[PDB]
Amino acid sequence: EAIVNAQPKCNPNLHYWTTQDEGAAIGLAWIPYFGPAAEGIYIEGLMHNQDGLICGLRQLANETTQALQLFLRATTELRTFSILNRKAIDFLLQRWGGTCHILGPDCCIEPADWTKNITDKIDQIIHDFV
Amino acid sequence: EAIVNAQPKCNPNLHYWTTQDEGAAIGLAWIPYFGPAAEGIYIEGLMHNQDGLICGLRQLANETTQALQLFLRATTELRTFSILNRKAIDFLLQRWGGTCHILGPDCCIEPADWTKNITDKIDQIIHDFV
Amino acid sequence: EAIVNAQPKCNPNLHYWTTQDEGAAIGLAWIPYFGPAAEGIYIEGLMHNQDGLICGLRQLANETTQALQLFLRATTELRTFSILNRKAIDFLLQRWGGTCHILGPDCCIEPADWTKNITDKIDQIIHDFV
Ligand SMILES: *[C@@H]1O[C@H](CO)[C@@H](O[C@@H]2O[C@H](CO)[C@@H](O[C@@H]3O[C@H](CO[C@H]4O[C@H](CO)[C@@H](O)[C@H](O)[C@@H]4O)[C@@H](O)[C@H](O)[C@@H]3O)[C@H](O)[C@H]2NC(C)=O)[C@H](O)[C@H]1NC(C)=O
Ligand SMILES: *[C@@H]1O[C@H](CO)[C@@H](O[C@@H]2O[C@H](CO)[C@@H](O[C@@H]3O[C@H](CO[C@H]4O[C@H](CO)[C@@H](O)[C@H](O)[C@@H]4O)[C@@H](O)[C@H](O)[C@@H]3O)[C@H](O)[C@H]2NC(C)=O)[C@H](O)[C@H]1NC(C)=O
Ligand SMILES: *[C@@H]1O[C@H](CO)[C@@H](O[C@@H]2O[C@H](CO)[C@@H](O[C@@H]3O[C@H](CO[C@H]4O[C@H](CO)[C@@H](O)[C@H](O)[C@@H]4O)[C@@H](O)[C@H](O)[C@@H]3O)[C@H](O)[C@H]2NC(C)=O)[C@H](O)[C@H]1NC(C)=O
Ligand SMILES: CN(C)CCCN1c2ccccc2CCc2ccc(Cl)cc21
Ligand SMILES: CN(C)CCCN1c2ccccc2CCc2ccc(Cl)cc21
Ligand SMILES: CN(C)CCCN1c2ccccc2CCc2ccc(Cl)cc21
Repeated sequence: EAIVNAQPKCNPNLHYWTTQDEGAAIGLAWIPYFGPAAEGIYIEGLMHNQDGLICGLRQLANETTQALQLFLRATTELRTFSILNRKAIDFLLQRWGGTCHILGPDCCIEPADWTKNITDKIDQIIHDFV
Repeated sequence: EAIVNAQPKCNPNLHYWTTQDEGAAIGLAWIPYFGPAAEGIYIEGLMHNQDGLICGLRQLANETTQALQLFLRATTELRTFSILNRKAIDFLLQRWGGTCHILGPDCCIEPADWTKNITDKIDQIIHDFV
Repeated sequence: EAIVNAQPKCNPNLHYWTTQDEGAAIGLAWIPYFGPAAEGIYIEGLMHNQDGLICGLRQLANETTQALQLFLRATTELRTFSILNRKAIDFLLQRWGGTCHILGPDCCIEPADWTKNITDKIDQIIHDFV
């Protein structure tokens, strides 16, 4: 489904913070003893509403809440870190969880450039037929 | 291996409880503040011994214990939530962890309907040969 | 990249300890109540510097530290058990995260023994052509 922002307002710009997990450390800064404290590990950036992605993202986070809260109600884990990894596994299982029937709509195998490996190899034997 | 129930008795019916993780919530019931308490999140059902699955399941849980206890002895995690996700990964790695040699017994790729895409395409060029 | 041990010294032998997760238990030893205490769950072994793997491994662990410490700085998990499982997922996603274009350098599908299934099947119809 498409996402329809139905909020009273939308801040169209996203001034965000996150961590850089693979930081190009300078000298000893990667050593915990010498590195930044908890407050100084963040990077920042600014994103504008190109393609309406910011207003759509606000609505998406909004619409995600019901399913996320129901998932949290059903789990006994106190802190859940595994949602994205489980999504990655389900991505793979949806495509590769069974036999891949080539040309099938649910089999992600492209034999396009391989048919030209053999349709140029029709003149293998039918062209050279002295 | 097949499962042979070797227990003194078997309750052939399984009156079970579980959680519905994607619940079709009614109104505000998905909001933790308004929703059910810990005791009211469960659904119930009843399963009979069709195909002997209940008596087999009791024996399976029984026979699983040794390996499960040895796994728990070797882990340092206090609470283990990852067994099923690891099983899913190993499912994928067993089939897709290496090169898939088509027609091989360990490669789950079916080219059956794709050979008829090219065996009906023998009359491509051998039929139309004026 | 290759690994170049740049340490002051290298102990070329690895006297290691680990756990056997699938232990061939003898009798009741798998039962926690009867089994070994925390100090008696370990197996041991000895590895020599064949192919320079021990000296390389010491350097690898050394060189891994910066990236590992930066990963730990960016996570909010108190104890991280998921690095290897995430590596396995990324292994699969790198090969199977998109459409597999056969003969492509990033598609791990081998049609070698399947082309002989059809190149011996050129004499299907071109040999038997009465
Ligand atoms: C996702 O986005 C939705 C849209 O922004 C959010 O919807 C909000 O949902 C809550 C309920 O969960 C509503 O709060 C209720 O408000 C009503 C109406 O209050 C009105 O009453 C007076 C008198 O009639 C009226 O003059 C005012 O205009 C008030 O607005 C109360 O009766 C309820 O008791 C309850 O307080 C919000 O109104 C509703 N917003 C909108 C714009 O529909 C939703 O909460 C978001 N989800 C998350 C997880 O944040
Ligand atoms: C999986 O299913 C198995 C089968 O139901 C369970 O097997 C049970 O395993 C325990 C040991 O772990 C046994 O308990 C032992 O019982 C013996 C014999 O007691 C008998 O002794 C008197 C006098 O000879 C006899 O008259 C009675 O009939 C008694 O039965 C004791 O000597 C031991 O000290 C120990 O208590 C069970 O007997 C055994 N059951 C069966 C039916 O074989 C197994 O426990 C299940 N696994 C899990 C994890 O639940
Ligand atoms: C991975 O392996 C590397 C190589 O074994 C390790 O490199 C070590 O890194 C630390 C810094 O993190 C260095 O410690 C520094 O030492 C210098 C120099 O001390 C020298 O000074 C006197 C006077 O000049 C000299 O006579 C001596 O020979 C001393 O060696 C100090 O100035 C610093 O303050 C700091 O103490 C090590 O020297 C360095 N070792 C080598 C062999 O380069 C690295 O630590 C390993 N990584 C991990 C995570 O273990
Ligand atoms: C510039 N765009 C091409 C890529 C936008 C990246 N992006 C993203 C990706 C898909 C949909 C919405 C959004 C905008 C939100 C957001 C927030 C954080 C990060 Cl780290 C990326 C991110
Ligand atoms: C009706 N059967 C076709 C499907 C049975 C579902 N099932 C199951 C699946 C494989 C083998 C044994 C069992 C019976 C035990 C059990 C328990 C809970 C649930 Cl949520 C399903 C479940
Ligand atoms: C005998 N070698 C063929 C296999 C070595 C096994 N190995 C290993 C594998 C790849 C590279 C370095 C090392 C040596 C270190 C080490 C440590 C523990 C274990 Cl459990 C295996 C292990």
